[PDB]
Amino acid sequence: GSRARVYAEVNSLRSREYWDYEAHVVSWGNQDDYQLVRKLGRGKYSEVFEAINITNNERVVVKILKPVKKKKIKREIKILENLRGGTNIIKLIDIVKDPVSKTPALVFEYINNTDFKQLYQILTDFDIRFYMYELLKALDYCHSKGIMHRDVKPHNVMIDHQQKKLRLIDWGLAEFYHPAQEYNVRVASRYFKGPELLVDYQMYDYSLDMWSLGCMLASMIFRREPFFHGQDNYDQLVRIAKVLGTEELYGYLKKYHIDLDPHFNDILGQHSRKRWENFIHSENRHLVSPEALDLLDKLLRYDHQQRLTAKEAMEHPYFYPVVKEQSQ
Ligand SMILES: O=C(O)c1ccc2c(c1)nc(Nc1cccc(Cl)c1)c1ccncc12
Repeated sequence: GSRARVYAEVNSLRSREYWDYEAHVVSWGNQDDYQLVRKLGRGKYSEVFEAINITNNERVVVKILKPVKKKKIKREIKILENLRGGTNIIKLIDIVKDPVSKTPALVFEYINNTDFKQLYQILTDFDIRFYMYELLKALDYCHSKGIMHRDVKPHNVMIDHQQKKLRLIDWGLAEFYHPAQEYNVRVASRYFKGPELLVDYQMYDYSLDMWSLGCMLASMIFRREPFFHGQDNYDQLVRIAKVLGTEELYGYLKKYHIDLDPHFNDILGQHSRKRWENFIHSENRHLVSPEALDLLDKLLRYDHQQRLTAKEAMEHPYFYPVVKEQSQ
């Protein structure tokens, strides 16, 4: 069966308490330190507020977890503990609960985010390299800690374009990687789902995050956001196959012995692999380079095992201007 090319054994080489999140004992702060100011949004199992820490006047974010899916809550809490101090990972400030109802909430640092719909249309070539490099730092960190994020997408990549600060947020779908474990494919947003998820291949790994990152890179350099805009999960794979090719898809399925849902037979058609240069036009030309296209081609590949790791991506020549500037 398939295995990650990197960090495959990191969890088995650590103490069981590192990854056995169900056994984790939470340390609780003081709920009354935090005053809710404004609702930011709502997820399926949580709601997020801007708040003020009344002890230091500082703005924070409070994520109230409800439904209280107790196992999912300990998983997110333990993953955040394991990732503490990691580069560009959202900082968890506190964990509190209502003393009477016991409903728990997470408290995070506040990032003055620029909405990606507006931001992605005005980034320069250097900006794209810079922010992608910062995102890769967070992914290399979490993968090296034995954790897959599983929900990489613009909404979960918060960018303060004034201070040039990036944070990878929302670790509620993240999971520990264990070799040969079969994982639920109902993760990630439709537009960022790797082909392994779309064909119901459960033995995936950290490389799922690199497909999602490649999707973001494509949307930034080409200015089509989202880059692969399927109408549903079936159409999502069709949109991918029109670019990467159908014979190439079948070769990937054959390599990993993946069964293809027969509903695909009537919708996939026959499509050659396309050159990434086909997406260049006058409005995005200044953002595209041989280096960008080479990197993108090494990320948006069917074969999850052949995609660049986060570390390998950071070493790519596309990031040399960032590396050279982070040393001047
Ligand atoms: O879940 C986390 O880890 C998490 C952690 C931090 C933030 C967050 C979610 N969501 C934010 N905003 C937001 C905007 C729209 C909808 C929703 Cl649900 C949330 C936000 C804003 C500013 N600073 C930090 C955060």
